Amino acid sequence: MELLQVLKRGLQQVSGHGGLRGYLRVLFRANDVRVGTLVGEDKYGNKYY
Amino acid sequence: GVRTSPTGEKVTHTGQVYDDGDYRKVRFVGRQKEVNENFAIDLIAEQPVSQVGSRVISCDGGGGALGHPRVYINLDKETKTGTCGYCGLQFRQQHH
Amino acid sequence: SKVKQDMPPVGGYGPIDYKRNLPRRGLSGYSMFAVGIGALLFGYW
Amino acid sequence: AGLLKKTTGLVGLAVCETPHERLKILYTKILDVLGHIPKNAAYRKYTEQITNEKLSMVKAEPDVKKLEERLQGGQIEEVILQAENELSLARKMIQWKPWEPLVEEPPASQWKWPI
Amino acid sequence: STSVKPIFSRDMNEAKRRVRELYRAWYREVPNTVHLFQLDISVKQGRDKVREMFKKNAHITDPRVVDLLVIKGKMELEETIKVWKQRTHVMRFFHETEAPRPKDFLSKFYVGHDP
Amino acid sequence: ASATRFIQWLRNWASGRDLQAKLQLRYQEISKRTQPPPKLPVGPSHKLSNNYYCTRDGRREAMPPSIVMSSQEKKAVSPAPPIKRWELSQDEPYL
Amino acid sequence: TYKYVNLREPSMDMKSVTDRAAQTLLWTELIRGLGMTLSYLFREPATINYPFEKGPLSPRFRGEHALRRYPSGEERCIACKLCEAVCPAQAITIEAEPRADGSRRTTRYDIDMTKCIYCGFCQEACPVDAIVEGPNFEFSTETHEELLYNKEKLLNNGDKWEAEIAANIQADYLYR
Amino acid sequence: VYDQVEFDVPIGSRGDCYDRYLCRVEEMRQSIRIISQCLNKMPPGEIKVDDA
Amino acid sequence: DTRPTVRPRNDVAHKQLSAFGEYVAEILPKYVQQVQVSCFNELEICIHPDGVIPVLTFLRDHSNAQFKSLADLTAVDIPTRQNRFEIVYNLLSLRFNSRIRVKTYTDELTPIESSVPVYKAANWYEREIWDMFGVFFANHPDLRRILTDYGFEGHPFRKDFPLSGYVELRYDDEVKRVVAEPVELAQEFRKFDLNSPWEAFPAYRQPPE
Amino acid sequence: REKMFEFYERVSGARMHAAYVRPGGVHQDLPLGLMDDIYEFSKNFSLRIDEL
Ligand SMILES: CCCCCCCCCCCCCCCCCC(=O)OC[C@H](COP(=O)([O-])OCC[N+](C)(C)C)OC(=O)CCCCCCCCCCCCCCCCC
Ligand code: SF4
Ligand code: SF4
Ligand SMILES: [Zn+2]
Repeated sequence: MELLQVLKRGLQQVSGHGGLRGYLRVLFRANDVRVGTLVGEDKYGNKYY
Repeated sequence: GVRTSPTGEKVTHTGQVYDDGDYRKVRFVGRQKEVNENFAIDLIAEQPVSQVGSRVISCDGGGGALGHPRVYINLDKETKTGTCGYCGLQFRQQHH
Repeated sequence: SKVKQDMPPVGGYGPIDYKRNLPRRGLSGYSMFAVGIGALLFGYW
Repeated sequence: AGLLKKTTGLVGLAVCETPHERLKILYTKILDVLGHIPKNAAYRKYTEQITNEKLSMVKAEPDVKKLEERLQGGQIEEVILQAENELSLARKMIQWKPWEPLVEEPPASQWKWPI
Repeated sequence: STSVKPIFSRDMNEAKRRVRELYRAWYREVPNTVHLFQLDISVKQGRDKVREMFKKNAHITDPRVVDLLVIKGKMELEETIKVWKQRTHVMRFFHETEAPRPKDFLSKFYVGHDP
Repeated sequence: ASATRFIQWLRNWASGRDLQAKLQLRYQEISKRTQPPPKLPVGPSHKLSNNYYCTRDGRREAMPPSIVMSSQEKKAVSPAPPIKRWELSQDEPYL
Repeated sequence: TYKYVNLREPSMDMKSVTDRAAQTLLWTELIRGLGMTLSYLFREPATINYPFEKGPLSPRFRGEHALRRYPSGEERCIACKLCEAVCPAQAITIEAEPRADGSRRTTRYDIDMTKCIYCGFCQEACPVDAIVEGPNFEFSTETHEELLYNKEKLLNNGDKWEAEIAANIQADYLYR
Repeated sequence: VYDQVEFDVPIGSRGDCYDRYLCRVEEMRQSIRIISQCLNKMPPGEIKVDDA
Repeated sequence: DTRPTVRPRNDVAHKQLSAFGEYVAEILPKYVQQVQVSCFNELEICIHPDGVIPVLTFLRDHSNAQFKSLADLTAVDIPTRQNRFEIVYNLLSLRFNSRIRVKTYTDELTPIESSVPVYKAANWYEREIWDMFGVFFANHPDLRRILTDYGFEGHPFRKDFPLSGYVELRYDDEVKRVVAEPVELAQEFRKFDLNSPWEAFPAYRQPPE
Repeated sequence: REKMFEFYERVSGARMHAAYVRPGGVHQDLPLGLMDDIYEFSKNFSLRIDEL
């Protein structure tokens, strides 16, 4: 039962990054696929979570 | 402000520039001479003179302990404006 | 205003453990040997 | 005495089965060596004074653990080793002869500080 | 006042014995040093350099100073023989990189202010 | 903290200790990184009276070394009283 | 007080002797160590995803040097040369002359960052909060010459990092 | 203020690398013991001698 | 001892250490030249350099001393003195929880007797003194440089040795090895004159000449 | 060890060479909240030793 919840959290990450294309972008650019709250954005384009 | 020499090199706020025949300007070939564009001599002059009603005024530079050591400036000469030796701010005594 | 300094909580911090704690574990020596002897006999059979 | 110690606690130091006898032998040896030293020498007058103190305590107290407390030299094996060291020092003093006057006074400002 | 503790030699004749003995050891050791360190100099060049170092100090007449120079030499022998040194250390005696420095008044005058 | 209940049991059983009580990764129990401004105390010499420096000048109370002897029936003595034997700890004498 | 770290004698009853024999033959204690490494395998790693995640720092952090300004834009430095005198590494070089307006200001302010030990003595000594060790630690260079800082470099760093520098001072100036 | 904190000194018996390992590891435990006391008995006041 | 900022005084130690100094001087008149105890309670014995082994052995082995540990052995260069080198022995007595400093002197050419027979710790300390100051310890097991580079000529810790030395190293591609050359510094070390012209400590005022 | 460098860095601004202890005391007072974090480190350190 716990395993099923864990797997849902692993798919919600894919949707939380905008889909597979967004999920893969961060995976290869950042090597991490966590989803976090957006604290803000700066004038150069960097996003802070 | 940054003024450029006949060679094209930027002059610093200390008046430093390499004359035409100096070999040391080769270090800037393919790179840059870093010069701060904010000349402190020009920016302090922009600050308005403060009109005060006493022969003596104190200056700490602002911020209290985040400024400079507190000094007292005499304003009894009317041919000049009292200036701080630390922050460069000017003061004048307002005719009573 | 009053002095504010990094100081201990009024009641003091909770107890802090420092002694060794290697918990005792496992089965008796007799029991471990018997199981091994038992597995052999079943396998031999 | 009592039950023999299993260990002194110090590595390289062995328990002595006959502590009182060994101490009496060594302290008496020291006094014999001190006899050859000139009488007025302060090494003789001081070394005799402390050694004869220690010798008296051994003879007075049979128990080892009580003797250790009174001698204030640690374990009895630590005390015995110290006796051997004093005996070795005594024999060396006879050749050095440090009771003789100063060989040479230092230069004028050798020990002046600040310069 | 002039009475001073010696180091080893009590007179220059006894000291000059140690200088010669030291030269013997160095002279035997250059052939092995060139072979072991794989230097690109000749044995004659190394033996010439040993002679030069021994010649530099050819003016001293104090037995104690000569003893110290012999002591320092013998230390350098233990280093070189035991290969504590390296090729860079052995070749520092020859000052290969240092371009020749002028040693006449006019040449010194043209280059700088030094005497 | 994010470990599933099964994994907590597995690593607790293998180690043998309740690892979730004393985790080695800091979470929310740390202090805030922005703290209220301090107001620090002042020293004993922040006084407006009876505070002359000549009465609290340690450097000037230092004296040159005493010269016990110079070339220029007593009882024997020791550099200090013989040291006291240590006592075994009563918290845990033997490890 | 003292305690003995290894002065315990074993029990010679058969149950104890047998238990030790099992430990010797069945490698119980060695198996125990394998469990700890197994427990760590199922723990969350302590690694951070640098450069996307950074290690925590404090306002007191001593990093890249900067020269500051008053709010007017005037340089705080008055060429007192206290930083030059206290620098344990002799990393600071200063030359001063009267400015065209009569102010005591520097013509040279050079810090050799390959001589600096990043001790912060020069920001303690400064009476006007002009020279500061800033927050930055990511200024590695491809050449040595790029680490010999002059006045213009240090002023640009101040104008570059002023917003962070001022806020950190606001946090720690009451401890200083 | 090491005379106002209580701690035990580990002592070896065999003089070997194993005993020295045990002394150092036990010294770590005693330091935690000292740290607990320093945390709770930290006094208020100034931090550098008030002699400028 | 209610002055917050002033170091407390311990007279019990001063009386104890002073008496022990009289004890040593009485027992070893042949070598002891001076005994002094400081304001912060440390005893110093100053001896002729020919009593190093006798004095150290007595302190190590005497039952009213037992200074079994040689904490440190070092030297100090004082050029103005005709015997410029001051050899200092610092000893620890675990039995009596006490420390004593023993001082002697030598010059560039006069050897001191090695203390290795008394303390085996002195082997390396004496090597360091030779390497750094150039003092020769006679009858040493192996006296050789310990801290300086192989072939280094000079004794760096003498007050007359320049701080940056006389030679510096670099790698030369022509000879494909590290070479030594005379030292040239891009930035010369800046000598700051910090001493104040006004006396600070009257109690140490030296008598006028 | 990394967490203990954070205690050096918070008092002095350097993870290793703090230059914090100076003749007469220390350079700066403990920042507020430091001792609470030292207690947390100490509370969970004995376990790390046991694992060792
Ligand atoms: C029942 C009918 C009759 C038949 C009876 C048959 C006999 C049955 C009883 C025999 C008992 C035999 C016990 C096993 C063998 C003992 C080995 C031994 O000698 O140990 C002593 C040795 C020595 O221990 P020691 O510390 O005592 O060494 C000193 C020895 N003295 C004191 C005696 C001088 O122990 C070791 O072997 C240590 C090995 C270190 C490497 C371990 C690596 C980790 C391995 C962990 C995983 C192990 C599981 C692997 C499983 C593989 C699966 C495919
Ligand atoms: S941080 Fe220290 S070493 Fe670096 S420039 Fe400032 S005073 Fe000098
Ligand atoms: S201490 Fe401050 S004001 Fe003085 S010279 Fe240095 S940077 Fe300028
Ligand atoms: Zn001002």
